[PDB]
Amino acid sequence: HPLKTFYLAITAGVFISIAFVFYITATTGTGTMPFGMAKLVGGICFSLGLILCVVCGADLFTSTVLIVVAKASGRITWGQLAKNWLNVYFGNLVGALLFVLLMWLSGEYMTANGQWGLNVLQTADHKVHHTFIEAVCLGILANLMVCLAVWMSYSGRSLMDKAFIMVLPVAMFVASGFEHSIANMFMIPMGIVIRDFASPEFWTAVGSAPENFSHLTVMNFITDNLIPVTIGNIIGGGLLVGLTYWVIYL
Amino acid sequence: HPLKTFYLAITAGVFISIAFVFYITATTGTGTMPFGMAKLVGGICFSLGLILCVVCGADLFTSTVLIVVAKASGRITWGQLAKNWLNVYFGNLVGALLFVLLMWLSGEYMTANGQWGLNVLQTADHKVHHTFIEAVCLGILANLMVCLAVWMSYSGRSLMDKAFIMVLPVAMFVASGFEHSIANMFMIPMGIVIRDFASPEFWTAVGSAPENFSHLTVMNFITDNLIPVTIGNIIGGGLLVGLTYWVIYL
Amino acid sequence: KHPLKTFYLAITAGVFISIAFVFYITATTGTGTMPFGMAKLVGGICFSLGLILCVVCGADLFTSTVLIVVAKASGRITWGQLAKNWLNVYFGNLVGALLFVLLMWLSGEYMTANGQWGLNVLQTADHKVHHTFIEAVCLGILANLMVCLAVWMSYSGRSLMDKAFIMVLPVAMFVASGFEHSIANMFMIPMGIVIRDFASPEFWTAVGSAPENFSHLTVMNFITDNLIPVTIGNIIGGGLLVGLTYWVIYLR
Amino acid sequence: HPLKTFYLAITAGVFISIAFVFYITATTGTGTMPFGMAKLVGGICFSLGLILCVVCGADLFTSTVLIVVAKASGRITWGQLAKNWLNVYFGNLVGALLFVLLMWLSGEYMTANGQWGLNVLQTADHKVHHTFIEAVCLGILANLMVCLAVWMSYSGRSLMDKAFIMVLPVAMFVASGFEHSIANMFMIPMGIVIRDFASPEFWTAVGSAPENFSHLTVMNFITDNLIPVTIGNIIGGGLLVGLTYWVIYL
Amino acid sequence: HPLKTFYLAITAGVFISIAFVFYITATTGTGTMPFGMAKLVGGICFSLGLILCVVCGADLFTSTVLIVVAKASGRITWGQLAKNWLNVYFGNLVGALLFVLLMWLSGEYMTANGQWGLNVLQTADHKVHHTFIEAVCLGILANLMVCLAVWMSYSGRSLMDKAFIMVLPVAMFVASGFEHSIANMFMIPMGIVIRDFASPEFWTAVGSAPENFSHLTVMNFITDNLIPVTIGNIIGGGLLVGLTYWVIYLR
Repeated sequence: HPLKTFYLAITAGVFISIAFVFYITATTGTGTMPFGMAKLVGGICFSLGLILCVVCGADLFTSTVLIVVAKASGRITWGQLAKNWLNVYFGNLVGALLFVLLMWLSGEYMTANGQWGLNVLQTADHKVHHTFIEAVCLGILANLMVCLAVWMSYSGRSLMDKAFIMVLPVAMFVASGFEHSIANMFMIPMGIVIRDFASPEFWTAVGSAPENFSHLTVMNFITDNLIPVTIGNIIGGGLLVGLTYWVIYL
Repeated sequence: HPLKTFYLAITAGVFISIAFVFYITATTGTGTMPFGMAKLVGGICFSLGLILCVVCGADLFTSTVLIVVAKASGRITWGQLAKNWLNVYFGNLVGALLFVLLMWLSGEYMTANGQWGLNVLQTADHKVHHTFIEAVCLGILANLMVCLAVWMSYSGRSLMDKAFIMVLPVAMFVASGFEHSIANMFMIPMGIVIRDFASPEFWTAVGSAPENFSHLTVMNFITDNLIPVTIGNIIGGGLLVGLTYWVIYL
Repeated sequence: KHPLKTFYLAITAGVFISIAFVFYITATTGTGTMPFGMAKLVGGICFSLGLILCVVCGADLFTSTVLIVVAKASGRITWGQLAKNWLNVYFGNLVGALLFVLLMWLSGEYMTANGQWGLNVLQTADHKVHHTFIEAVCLGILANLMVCLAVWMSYSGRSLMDKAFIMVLPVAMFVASGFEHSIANMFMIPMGIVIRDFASPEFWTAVGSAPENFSHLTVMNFITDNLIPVTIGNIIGGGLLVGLTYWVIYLR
Repeated sequence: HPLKTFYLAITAGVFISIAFVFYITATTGTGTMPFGMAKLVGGICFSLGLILCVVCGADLFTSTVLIVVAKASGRITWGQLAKNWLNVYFGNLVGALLFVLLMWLSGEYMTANGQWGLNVLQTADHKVHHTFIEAVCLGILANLMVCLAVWMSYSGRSLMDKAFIMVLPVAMFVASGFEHSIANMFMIPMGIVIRDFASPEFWTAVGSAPENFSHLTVMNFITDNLIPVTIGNIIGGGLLVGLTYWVIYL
Repeated sequence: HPLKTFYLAITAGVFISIAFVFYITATTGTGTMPFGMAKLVGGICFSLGLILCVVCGADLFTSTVLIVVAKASGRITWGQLAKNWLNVYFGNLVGALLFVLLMWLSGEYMTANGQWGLNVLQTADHKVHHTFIEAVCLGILANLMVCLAVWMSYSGRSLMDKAFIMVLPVAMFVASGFEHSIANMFMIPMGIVIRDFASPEFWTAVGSAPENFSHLTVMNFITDNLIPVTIGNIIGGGLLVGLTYWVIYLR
């Protein structure tokens, strides 16, 4: 049902924001840690987002592309196969924005004397510094792992089976910083809010200023991550789709 | 039976205190370690409490809200969902206060040359220094992960699935330090008891003193934490139930 | 029940709990650049191997099963006709821990990691006798709570996976939180004592310490300042769970 | 169909490239860290590529030797069993090169502040630094572990069983750094792309120069790594056939 | 089938050598790490060998000893039993030796700038330094835990159970430094080969001289370690044999 899908898409937006919150939380205070392993533990923590999404059934942009193809044995028609994408997309964003608001209200950016807020500003910052092609390609790369993770999940029967199997694929595109439109729908707007609203005690604790993140604003988010990344994402999904259809009608 | 529910509430209060002690113990001496990792491991250890609770049938204030609604097929009025709430709540409390007690008689505060008891004091102090809205939102975010853990658990094959699916949603809320009213029923009174009743050799070890924790009276506990945290908790359950109503409604 | 069989299952539990503690000492050997909680966690997780040994091989650990033992026969089994057993199992567990002390000594393992291993034993044993009677009982209560809960939660077990990987958290937690368990002690403290009373001069010198740093590691100390109050707290760790269980139950 | 199988081999080629990217990411920034621990953890990350392959039904050169023996129940032919190697091998290669391109365009070679690209250079190089004999022996060793890993995997039930039983055997050959021709197909050429097309800003940022990594070329890769490593790989498969053959045979 | 046994025995030989190699790899350059943490982890790694053995049906000397005793069902008379251990033993051994040669030809003692090969060296040099009493006691402790591991393995439903169960009991016999005759059959000889054939570049890079490892000789491996560890190993097998026997033999 259209409205049902919108609400479950809102839910995914929240699920993915929880994923990123856990990741930021885990990687916060790890300047001394080897970059690989800080990012690794962050990715492993990020997978709560997909274990959640799946185990709970929640529509997340393109995530279940291949499940949907397999629930037709690749003999169903396409309008029927990819209708709601835009409604899901919008539901995802709504969910992520809402969660950002809550997260802001919780005053958590000051966790660890601001280091939490800083991990957000640096993460969200880095993400808005992508050349259109690099961002598309990181978007391709990211949704590759997401779709494959979800896909592999379907063979899993127990709770243990579905979770302990997606952890690796999620941790990999995360700990590699591949770009995912929906995760960034929380992360980048979050770097915005914090940059554009953090008190002086923050900036002072963390030693820094909005100057350092002159790039975190809505306009940049949209044109320098969200757009190229989302595309790359549809390419990642449409790709698995493609290989799917040949392996099947062969 | 009303009184049986009360004993199971008391049991949850106890299981949750077990969880918070394990957490304190994991994180003791982690000023040297990176904030994330220390808190991640803490939260993970803390999940033993929510595992005990579920896999043992203890009643933890509001944890099961989604299940009760699911079973009741969606047809249940709020007064009907809420009758036991106050009974569970207070049974939880007696359980947690009782645990504070045994925990104290065991003389655990001196563990690690005062560093343990000190872990308690710092952890609890930090909680009463919360702005009312921050505390509500932390309470909301706590109960989101709690209900979702219980819910993901509700449909597990193995005992393994039932328990270990919950580990991550728990660890994430405890690593981010969201506020669970009932786990605070142990952490904060445990602090205050140490504050009000610790031996001076203790203060000589930790190099510190009671004035440093002026905000650890019971009144500060209740007004500066327990009240807004319980509120936010309930809101967190209300939002999942409401979400439920959309997808049990459509 | 059957005399010799229960006795050997008991001994075996003593060896299983001793193995638990050894693995703990080994995991937590040399812990400097390491926070207290983290080393104790990793060691305690290492520790649960022992209780997994007991539950999966059916060895008889003093009180570990309390909830099952009363809730099977339905209390349909009388006081003394229930006590004779525990005393037996207990003495068994001890024989086991003790034999394992002998072996772990003959093995010359206290010299492992250049004395550090055996020193780890020394310190870990030193700690356990500096408990006030009350504290030590309360810790006996706390330790057996976790153990019976771990075992208890073990019965819900589906797979081997379920029956084992569930007990790990309640064991690691009781153990890394420093709770007191009488049968584990039956190995740990005597091992501290042999090492402290027999460690070569090369040892004392390599570890950089001395007998007087552990003035308290003596048999009568162990028995009176630990084994008694911890054992008692342990029994209350059982009486507690049984009380709450039977009535939670009888509120039908 | 030769083309469905070529698609599956391409799939394994991509799968194994993803494995190696996860390994580079997991081990980027580890001088403070002990050799064995960082290699072990990169090894563990690596095995995502082989769980992907096996759980998704791809086609990795020789990986399923003992499978196509015992599964055919011994009723299978040498010649009309090994003729496809050529096709699978080429398909693996195209998977490899294609991912090199994607990872190049993604601008990942700069992620982690240049140390991603540096890690690739150091590893990719390292592999062309073996005697013919070292290369072959590392080939037997690598592929011995891969085949045993699948052989154990092809004996499991749940998703867990099928996938986890493979970790130890894979992380093992990867931490020990034994040489698998198919992994080398991504690693070495990706190092070459990075080295040649690597912007001057990159060389400047890491503090190196193409000169540092002279050994990284097509000819050396092919002749001092690829050739001997493939030979040894084949020997490790052959020896597993010989052996497992007599085993499940008598 | 006797020769089949020989092959599964050789295969355990190789299985258990892959065990020790994984171990040397996880533990190279862990000089700075807390002793117990590094060993605990190397021991988590080592269980590859034992899991490989169980899962793939390889026969590791005395490791499945409770089965070689309770299958003939105590009907397992003495001569009737000794007619096999000899075979598995020689098989394990051949397999370990072969893996030694492959590891040497791989050029591997130089990984991490000789630190890996030095790891082998020092671990070799350490096993050869025990009293007879200690070596037997530790051989007892090792095969004891391997038997408990394989034994709890038989109660396992899923593959996941067959393997993850053996992980703690093997990690423990290993992190604790207990002696398993078949695993020493690879490690001490690997140290010897390395010490006897290692390059000038190697000694020079790791900071050392062959002269630091003069205790690593074949005669020493045998009389100082293999004989007593082996005895301990048989006591860790025939011991659970004795015990278990009468346990299920009374009530």
